Amino acid sequence: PRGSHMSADAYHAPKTSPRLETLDVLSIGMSLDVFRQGQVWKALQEQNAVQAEALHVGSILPMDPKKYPTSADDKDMAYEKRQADALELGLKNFLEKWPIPTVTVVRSWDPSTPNLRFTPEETRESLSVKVNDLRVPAGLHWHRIANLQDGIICNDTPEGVLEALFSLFERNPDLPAVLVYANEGFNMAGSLSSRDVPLKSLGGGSGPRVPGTLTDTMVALIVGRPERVDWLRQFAPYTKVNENRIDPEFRGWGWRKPPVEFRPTPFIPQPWTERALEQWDALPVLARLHRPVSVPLTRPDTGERLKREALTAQLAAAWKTASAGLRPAPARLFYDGGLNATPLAELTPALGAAQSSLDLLDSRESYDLTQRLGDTGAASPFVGIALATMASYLNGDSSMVMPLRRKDQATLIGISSPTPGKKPAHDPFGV
Repeated sequence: PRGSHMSADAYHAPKTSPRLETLDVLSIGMSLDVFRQGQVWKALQEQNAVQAEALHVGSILPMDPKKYPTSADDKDMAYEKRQADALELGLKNFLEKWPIPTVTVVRSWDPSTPNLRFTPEETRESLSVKVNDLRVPAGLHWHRIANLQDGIICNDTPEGVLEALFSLFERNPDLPAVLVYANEGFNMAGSLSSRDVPLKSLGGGSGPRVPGTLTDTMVALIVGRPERVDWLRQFAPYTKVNENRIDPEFRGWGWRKPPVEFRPTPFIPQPWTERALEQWDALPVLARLHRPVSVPLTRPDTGERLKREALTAQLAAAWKTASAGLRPAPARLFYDGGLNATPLAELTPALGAAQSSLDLLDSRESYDLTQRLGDTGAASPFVGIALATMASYLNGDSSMVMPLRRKDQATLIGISSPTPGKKPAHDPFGV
């Protein structure tokens, strides 16, 4: 009835969204060279246990050729297994039978480049099918992938994806979750390359590790606003339970129909079964990802990089803005300047001016992604988010991630625990 308490409750998806200041990290999957999932974070903490100074921790990548692939056929096979494992790790416990809106992230690719190894049509098709196709080797037979419009990202520095996701969630108030699959390694650099670039110069082929080669890195990152499914809890009791009870797919209403007509939305095309909401609710929020802060590092009049002291002040201001809303203040910094970089030359004065208590010389507070993991290329900001999520979830504390590979810009992404001060009983980052 029209003016009733029951008509007050929502039987439709939210029609508006406020400005969003966080997204929830719902799931992480990661492969990084021979490591998987929490093994990367474990290896970093073991570095800190043996070496107190961040400057001397070195790289976790095994150098014993017996412990990593060296033949070209083994490297190709390992790359593909790393891809599948990362998707499996990120999705195995995530809602099935719902089209997951998906962003695919790889490194930069210029389609006008002469003599490409693959045609632009071949490459665009390859990128478009990549994540859905990985469901087969990953064993994700009931999961569903819905490529987002303009969701194929080719960018050496793709950290802008996170701010773009905030806007996407605001523009689409029904959207409850998005998958970002970031995919990096020699195999990508090679498949995007021109025949005028020899593959060996990118570190490909048979042989031991050479310096500068991209680390095989894949990150499955699911972020969302889980409250946005609450309106579906109205309809779930009326949905028919599948004969195979653990199958979440909606296959119609039961005998009793819901009191209000269900109206699908772009991202909620069908009502959700009780099994679906069970899968949704069983996945704990791992962290809050806070709205990124980006700041230019160049002068607008000359276009040159800010001078030493102006750069410190600019970065300090960005840190203050990015860290203000973190409870408590960051316990560690993950940052990445890429290869042949010394980012502490700028970071130490900047965080000092910002009066941060972090000691970036302390290996327990200070993580240079390229130093410790090799060059993770386009996956780097998602590696940072993944490790920050693991650290913050397991420790009930805050982290900061700083993509610093652009010389003209700094980005700062805060990561907080949803229950700070409380560590979880179960570590969910096993393999």
